[PDB]
Amino acid sequence: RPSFAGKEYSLEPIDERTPILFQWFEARPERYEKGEVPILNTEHPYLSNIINAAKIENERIIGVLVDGNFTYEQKKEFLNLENEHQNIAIIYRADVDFSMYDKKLSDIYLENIHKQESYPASERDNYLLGLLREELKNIPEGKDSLIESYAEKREHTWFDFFRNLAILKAGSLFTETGNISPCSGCIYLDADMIITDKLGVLYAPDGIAVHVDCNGAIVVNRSNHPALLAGLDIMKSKVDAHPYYDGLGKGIKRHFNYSSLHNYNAFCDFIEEGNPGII
Repeated sequence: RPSFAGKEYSLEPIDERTPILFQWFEARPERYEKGEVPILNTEHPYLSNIINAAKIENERIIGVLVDGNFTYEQKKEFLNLENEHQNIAIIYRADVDFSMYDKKLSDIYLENIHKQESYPASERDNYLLGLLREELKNIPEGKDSLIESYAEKREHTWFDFFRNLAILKAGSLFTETGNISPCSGCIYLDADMIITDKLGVLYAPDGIAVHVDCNGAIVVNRSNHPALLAGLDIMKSKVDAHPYYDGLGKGIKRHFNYSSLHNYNAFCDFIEEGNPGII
């Protein structure tokens, strides 16, 4: 049985019923010519990979979590794609309930402000405290929300933050639209990946495996997997908190009790996600 940091874990299976999830967060949808689904499809055949995956895995649902200021015409191009390939679900980030994961931005800053203020004045770190208080004061009115603050960003931490939250939701991300249980896992794939014939059943230590760093893939055997909740917990306590490096990497590392005493190549070997069907 799989083991790491001295502790043993079961190799949990991920059903052939498990949905597959892609993500496309588009900061300039107005660059796409009229009549095209606003997913990059050049050199980078992301829209083709997604369509191909839904072709191959005919017994699964292939979701694409999308976000960006898409026009009426682009939204109708999405519905046309759903109507062609009838196992592709286009899920808009703004229609998803993420409320169970949120936390006020002010409480994250306040908890860190209080932590720094509790050191004796000779060690206090007043420059950091000045940076923290300025961030607390500049929280926009009515947007005192960890999730809302990432919803309005438009660079790659926008994508990264909601990738983590989508995999937390896993099966429940699909069922809360309109087969799959809210408690089932998901297979998250980067859009640059090509499936070459079906995946079958997957196996993951403690129900999670990843092909990512700390061509990505994350697989979980259930929603609200504890290794992703560990990363959420860092997003809720650490002001800097990068969604990828902290919300994904450090979280999964902390869940498995990884430390500087361990070998990253051993950890990687232990958590790795590989399949011969995925190029």
